[PDB]
Amino acid sequence: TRRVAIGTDHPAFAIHENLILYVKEAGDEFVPVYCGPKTAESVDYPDFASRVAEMVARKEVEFGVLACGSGIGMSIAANKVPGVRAALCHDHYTAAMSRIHNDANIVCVGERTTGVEVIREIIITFLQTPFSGEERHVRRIEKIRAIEASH
Amino acid sequence: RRVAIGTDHPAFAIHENLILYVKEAGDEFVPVYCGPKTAESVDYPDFASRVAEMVARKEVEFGVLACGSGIGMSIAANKVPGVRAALCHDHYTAAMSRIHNDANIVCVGERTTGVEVIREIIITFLQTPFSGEERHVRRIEKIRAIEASH
Amino acid sequence: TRRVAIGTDHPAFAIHENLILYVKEAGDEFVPVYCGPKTAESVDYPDFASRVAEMVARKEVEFGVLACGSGIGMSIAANKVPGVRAALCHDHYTAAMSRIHNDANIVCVGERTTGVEVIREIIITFLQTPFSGEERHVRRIEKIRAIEASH
Amino acid sequence: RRVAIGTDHPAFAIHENLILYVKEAGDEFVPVYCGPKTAESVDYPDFASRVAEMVARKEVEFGVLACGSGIGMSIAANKVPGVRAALCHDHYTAAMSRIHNDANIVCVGERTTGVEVIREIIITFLQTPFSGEERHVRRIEKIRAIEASH
Repeated sequence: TRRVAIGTDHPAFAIHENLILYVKEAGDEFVPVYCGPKTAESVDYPDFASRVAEMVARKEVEFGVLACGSGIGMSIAANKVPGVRAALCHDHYTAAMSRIHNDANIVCVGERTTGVEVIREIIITFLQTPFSGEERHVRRIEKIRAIEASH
Repeated sequence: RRVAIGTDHPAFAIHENLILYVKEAGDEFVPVYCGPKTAESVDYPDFASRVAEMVARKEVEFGVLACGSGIGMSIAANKVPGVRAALCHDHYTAAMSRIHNDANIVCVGERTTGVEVIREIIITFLQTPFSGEERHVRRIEKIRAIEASH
Repeated sequence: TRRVAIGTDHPAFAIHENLILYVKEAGDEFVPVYCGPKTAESVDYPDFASRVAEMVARKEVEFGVLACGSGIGMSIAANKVPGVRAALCHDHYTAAMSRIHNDANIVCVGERTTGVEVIREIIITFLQTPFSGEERHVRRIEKIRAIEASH
Repeated sequence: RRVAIGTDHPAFAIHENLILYVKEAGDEFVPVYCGPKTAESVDYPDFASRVAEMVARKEVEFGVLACGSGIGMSIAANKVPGVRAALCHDHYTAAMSRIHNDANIVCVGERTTGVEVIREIIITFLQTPFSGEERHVRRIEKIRAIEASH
């Protein structure tokens, strides 16, 4: 099976149950591992982005799902972890392309920007869409790794 | 207020659009074009890296990056310490990336988002100031600490 | 002041309070007139679209706000009423342009597609943005009226 | 399965794109182009009306309409009895317009939505069938009753 770590900030916690469900809906082979806040209390998105991102980078899980108001902060923070390719997605097309082109391992969504049924579609599309494997994409992904190494 | 612009090959089609949209944001905004000179095939991480390093070094205040979806641009740019690159798809995301995240690079998808919405995104990104709020400052500092820890 | 009638279907009823608030946020001159379901009970979107659309067409109110899952059914149903120009909006740009170009009098939104903070921005933008008045737009709007008259 | 296509002048730029995207949906899908023959200025309601009447008459099964935002297209087309025109901005809206509303016309914004998302919208619209569900049938009939009452 394929483990999928999930994290949110405080307001996106409203939909953490949704996110668990949508991971499961992508197929029986996907196992949600919830790592978000246990409560509605105030938190800082970078702490939860880091947590999920580290799990992905250390390969404890295959994929990450991160949600906050816009998804923007989650995508910035998560990408700061070497080995992470986190994609802010807003529709089916970006969800699919992040996998096909970028072999993205983390999907980020905005709970105050994107309606829940579109978030559902984003998560399912992201999990089900395979990486293309094509020459140019592999080269570009390796160049991103090169950038990490240079810092 | 200098603004470095980069694209890949497909998005090169709108590089003159992006230069124009930066100027439309105000007389003080100065575009510095760093993308491909031709329509020939290039790799997005190279141009992401060029723009991102300029922002990180403090050579320009802002960056603008375009490719098909904007996704690879935002991933590659964020690998540079000091960069906070925001993939925006509308006015709301453009504004909030500045207000919440003090984003210094805006990424757009030329194949996903129409040019008139791209225009709105770039103008909003440049014109909208960072809120300076306590919580945002703290969280931005936490991102910097994630960079440092790696 | 400027009266703004509001209608939803059953699931979008979850945010009817939001919609009332956002109308008020556009300015003190905008008065929300709630005409949606009073309860979470099952309803048919055309009945509520019609209700708000008729109010706009008879000029009892200046503007309408309609919400359902996607906003699509509301825009179809509302446009069936002569005198109504109902715009399905998904962002700030479409909200502004519907006013500038089409002098739209009803804004439709999808509660399951568009996040609430973007719905907020759509409603404020739609109410605050004036119709341009330009020659070509007036001609085109009159042509839409011509289409109504021919049926 | 015939599909009538109309645009205004700016969206005329992608009229060959739309023809191609209709064909990509399947061999059975036949585009019938009814938009402007040149880039010269026209009024969107005229082309909306042409396509919409064809759908209403049962001359074609589906219509595709493009302009800057798609908004005027969806308003004008819906003025024709029997038309259910859906302004779509993504895969989800394209699919749901068919599943819930049995939409017969798809409207897109050439200045708001990128061409690759437009491609996805048109293919999804044509390939996705109406659910036939009881509630949807009833609500669609209620729309027809609103037409009749006017």
